[PDB]
Amino acid sequence: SLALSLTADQMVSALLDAEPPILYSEYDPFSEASMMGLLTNLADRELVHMINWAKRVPGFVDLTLHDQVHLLECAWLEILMIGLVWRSMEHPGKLLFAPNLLLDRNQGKCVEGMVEIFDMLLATSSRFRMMNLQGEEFVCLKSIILLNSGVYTFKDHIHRVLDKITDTLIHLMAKAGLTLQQQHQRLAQLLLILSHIRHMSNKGMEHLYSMKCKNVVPLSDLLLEMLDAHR
Amino acid sequence: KNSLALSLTADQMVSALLDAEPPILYSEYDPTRPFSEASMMGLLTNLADRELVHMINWAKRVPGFVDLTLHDQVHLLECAWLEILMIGLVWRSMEHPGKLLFAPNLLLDRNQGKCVEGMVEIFDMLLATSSRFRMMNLQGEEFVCLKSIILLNSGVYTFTLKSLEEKDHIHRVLDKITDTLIHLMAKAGLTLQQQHQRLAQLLLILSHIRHMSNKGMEHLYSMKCKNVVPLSDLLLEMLDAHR
Amino acid sequence: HKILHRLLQDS
Amino acid sequence: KILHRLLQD
Ligand SMILES: O=S1C=CC(c2ccc(O)cc2Cl)=C1c1ccc(O)cc1Cl
Ligand SMILES: O=S1C=CC(c2ccc(O)cc2Cl)=C1c1ccc(O)cc1Cl
Repeated sequence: SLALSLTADQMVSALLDAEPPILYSEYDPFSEASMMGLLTNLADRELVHMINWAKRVPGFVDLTLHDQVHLLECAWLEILMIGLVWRSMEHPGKLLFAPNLLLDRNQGKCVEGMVEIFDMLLATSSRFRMMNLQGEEFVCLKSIILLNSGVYTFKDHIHRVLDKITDTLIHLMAKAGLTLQQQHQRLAQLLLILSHIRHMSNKGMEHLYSMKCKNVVPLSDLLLEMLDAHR
Repeated sequence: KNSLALSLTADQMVSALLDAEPPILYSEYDPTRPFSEASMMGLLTNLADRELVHMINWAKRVPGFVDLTLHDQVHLLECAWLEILMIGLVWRSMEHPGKLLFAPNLLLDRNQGKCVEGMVEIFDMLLATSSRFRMMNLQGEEFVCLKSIILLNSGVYTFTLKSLEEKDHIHRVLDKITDTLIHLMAKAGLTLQQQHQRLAQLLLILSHIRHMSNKGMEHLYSMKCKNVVPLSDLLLEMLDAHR
Repeated sequence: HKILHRLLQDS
Repeated sequence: KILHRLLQD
C-alpha cells in the first residue's frame, strides 16, 4: 500500500488534486417537487464524481471492491453534506448547493422536514467559519469520513490510513504555527464535528426515505441504491 | 462566572469524573423463564429507565455542566441520553467478547438479540464498538472523558445572539477534556505522534456512537408505535425530544 | 412539566 | 448495482 509511504505534503497535494468539481444546477420561486427535483438531479450527478474522487483517495483503491462499496454506501450523504457545508462558508446564512442555486432556510420550508436539515447544515457552516477551516484541513476530514464511517460495520489497513491522515492534520496545524496544546485542541474540535455530520446524514437519510414513499419526485436508480443500503 | 471546571487540573478532572461514575444496576431478569419479545424489551426498558435517573444526577457532577442554564441542560441530555447509555453498555461489555453486559445478571449475545425485530442490527454495532474498545485497550480514565465529551458536544450545535457565551463556555470545557486525554496518554508513555493518533481514534468512535444512537432512537420509536411493550414516562419524554 | 426538568431541578 | 460498475471504471 503506497498510501502509508507518502509524506504529509504528498498526502495533502494528492487529496487536493483529487477534489471533485463544483457542479451547476439546472438553470431556472420553488415548490416542493421543483426544489426536490433540482436537489435530486444535483445529488445524483455529484455522486458520480464522488465515486471517482474515492478512487483517488490514497489507500482507498487498496481495499477490495466489497469494502469500497461498503464505505461509500455508508458515508455518501456525509461526504455530500460536508462538501455542501464547505462551499457555503463564504455565504453565511445560505447554502451553496450550486453556484446558480443559493438557498436560505426560508426556502427550505418548501419541503417537509427540510428546514430542520437546513438549519443543521447552516450551523455546521458557521462552525467551519468560526474555526477558519482551511481547504487542506477540509480534504482530510472528507477522507476521514469515507474511511471511518463504515469501518466498524465490517480492517487494520483502514486504521493505518486513518492514522496517516491524523498525522497530516497535525502536520498542517504545526505548519500554521499553532502550539502543541493548540494542535490537539483543534484536532479534537474538527473531529467532534464529524459526530454532528453523521447526525445530519442519519436525519437526511430518513428524509430521503420519506420522500421516496411520499413519491414527490422520482429518485434515480443510483440514489435509490445508496438509499436502500441504509434500511 | 469563575467556573470551577476551568480551574481543575488534568488529574483533578479525572478524579472528579471518576467520582461521579454512576453505579452498575441490576435487572429483574429471571433465568428460569425463557425470552419473549415483550419480556426482553420490558427488561431493557425497565433497566434503561432506572439508568436514566442516575445519568441525570451524574450529569450534574460533570465539570461545567451545572454552570449551564436549565434550558441548555435539558437540551444536552435530551439529545445525548442514548449515546451515554450505549457507551456505558459498550464499556461494561469489554471483558465479554461477543456479549453485551446490560446488567451483571443480564449478559446477552447477538443470538438472543434476534428476539426483537430490528434489535439484532443494533446489537452487532454495539458489539463491534466493544471489540474496538478492547482492540484499543480503552482505559477507564479515557472512558469517563469520552462520556463527558458526548454530553457536552452532542447537542452544542443544535442551539440566539447573547447565549453565544454559553456555547463558548461549553467549548472551553471541551478543550479542557481534550487536554486531560492528552495528559493521560503522555503518562502511559506515548510519543506525541502516538498521543495524536490515539486521540483521533477515540473521537472517531464517537461518530459511530452517534450512528448507533440515531438507529437506536428509530428502533425505540418503532416499539412505541408497535405498543407491544409500554415505555416509561421518562423514556417517552426523551424519545419525543428527537421527533 | 418535563420529568427531565424536575429531576434536574430538585436539590 | 450501479455502484459496482462506477467503481470498476
Ligand atoms: O435532504 S437533503 C439535505 C442536503 C441534500 C443535497 C442535495 C444535493 C446535493 O448536491 C448535495 C446535498 Cl447534501 C439533500 C438531498 C435532497 C434530495 C435528493 O434526491 C438527494 C439529496 Cl442528498
Ligand atoms: O434498542 S436498544 C439497544 C441498547 C438498549 C439499552 C437498554 C438498557 C440500557 O441500560 C442501555 C441500553 Cl443502550 C436499548 C433499549 C431498549 C428498550 C428501551 O426501552 C430503551 C433502550 Cl435504550
